[PDB]
Amino acid sequence: MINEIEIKRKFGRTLKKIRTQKGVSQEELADLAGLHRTYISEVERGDRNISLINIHKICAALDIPASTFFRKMEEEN
Amino acid sequence: MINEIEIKRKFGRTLKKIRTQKGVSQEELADLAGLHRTYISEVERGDRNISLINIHKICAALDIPASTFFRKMEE
Repeated sequence: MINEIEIKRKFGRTLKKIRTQKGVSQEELADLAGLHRTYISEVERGDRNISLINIHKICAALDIPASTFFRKMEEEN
Repeated sequence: MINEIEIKRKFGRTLKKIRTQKGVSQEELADLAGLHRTYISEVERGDRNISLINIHKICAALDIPASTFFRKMEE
């Protein structure tokens, strides 16, 4: 059975980890991706229905391929 | 920075390619992923901005990791 909350929260945990590893603040990431900082923060908590376009804007801003983002998500405990 | 129409169209083309490679019709993918056929068709055409949840469902239905799906999309 699909757990929408866990899927979203796992995405957000992975974003926070990658962003923080890269030394980028939420505000910086928001600016680079053309998104609101409140929205970045919400995504990091799994509050948003993040979709393909914003996934790619965020990954582009962090200079990481989406495949690598999802591989890290998949490798999480 | 990304071009949004290109991303949506490239995802849709990649989905059609993987599904067809695996011998799965749009109707069967809808059945397996718990989505409507029309939605699958729209996604394949690049007319939707597919959600993380539905990416997950489609990839699971096709027995492909999302990372691998996106690696193919990135080719």
